[PDB]
Amino acid sequence: MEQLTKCEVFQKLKDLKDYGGVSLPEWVCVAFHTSGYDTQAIVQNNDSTEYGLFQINNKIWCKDDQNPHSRNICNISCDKFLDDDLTDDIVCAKKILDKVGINYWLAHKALCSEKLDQWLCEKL
Ligand SMILES: [Ca+2]
Repeated sequence: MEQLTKCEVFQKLKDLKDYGGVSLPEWVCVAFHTSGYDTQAIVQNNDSTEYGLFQINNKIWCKDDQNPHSRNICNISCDKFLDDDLTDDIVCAKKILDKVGINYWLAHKALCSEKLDQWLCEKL
């Protein structure tokens, strides 16, 4: 499935550090919580399909073959969230945080806004 390690994720999400006030360790927690670090995760939801590490949906954020009617706010093909380069994923994730907040990923922010030191890559 191509799952990354916590340390790889910590290095790859660098550009999200403190964005919107969300610390890097919290972003790593969000990633593990939503996809378990699987960059190729695709999940069928109630009214949409979610793609990649950040599980971005094809109803509002990206466009895929299933829903050509996507508002495509991130202006990108969803399959672009299934590869190993997290750069476009991150650009779209910032747009999601900006528009709908951390609740896109967390039922409750407390899930990842606590005991943050466990999300820091020790070998860094
Ligand atoms: Ca990508």
